[PDB]
Amino acid sequence: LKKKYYEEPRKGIQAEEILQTYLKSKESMTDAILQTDQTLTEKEKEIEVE
Amino acid sequence: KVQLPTESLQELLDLHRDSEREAIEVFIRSSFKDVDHLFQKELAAQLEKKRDDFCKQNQEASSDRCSGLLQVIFSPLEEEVKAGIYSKPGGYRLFVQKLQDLKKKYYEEPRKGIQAEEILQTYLKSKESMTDAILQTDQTLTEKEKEIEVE
Repeated sequence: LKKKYYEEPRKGIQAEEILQTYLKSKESMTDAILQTDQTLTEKEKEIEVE
Repeated sequence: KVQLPTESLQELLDLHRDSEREAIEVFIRSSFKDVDHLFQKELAAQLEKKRDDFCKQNQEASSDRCSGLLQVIFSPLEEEVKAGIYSKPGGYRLFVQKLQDLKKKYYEEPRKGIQAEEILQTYLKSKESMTDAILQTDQTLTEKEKEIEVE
């Protein structure tokens, strides 16, 4: 989706700054998905070990 | 008389109206034979343009101050999420309680100005995905603990 955003024309001078501000706003969502993945992966590993 | 951000739009408008009236009185005392009131219309247009500038600058100053304040107040909570403090059974409930306590703290802070609610709502909406990720992690861990206890 970042690659798709780069391909779009007529973004103007704030293209990078707005994208970086947006990506930074989604770091918490990324981290929450990571914690959920790790917790589920550990639970699957325990289920397989059991 | 104007110090930004102003708490209400109304206080800023009243200060503008008083200063505008005094400026019109200064003009009336130093003008004569204003054909078609052309100079008076020019003055009114200049005063309207200044009203719009100062209202915009107040919106910006209020937004920036509130955005910085939310970063200060909720920066520990964001770091606590990154460190996985809420990644445990019942951790979502603790995150929601801490989020409510920090909103209460943000409300107590003075000199937020007219964008206080709008900036806070925009910030809270940006953290819904983080809230949901913590909830999914809590549910998954709580189910795993329940299976471990059942086993």
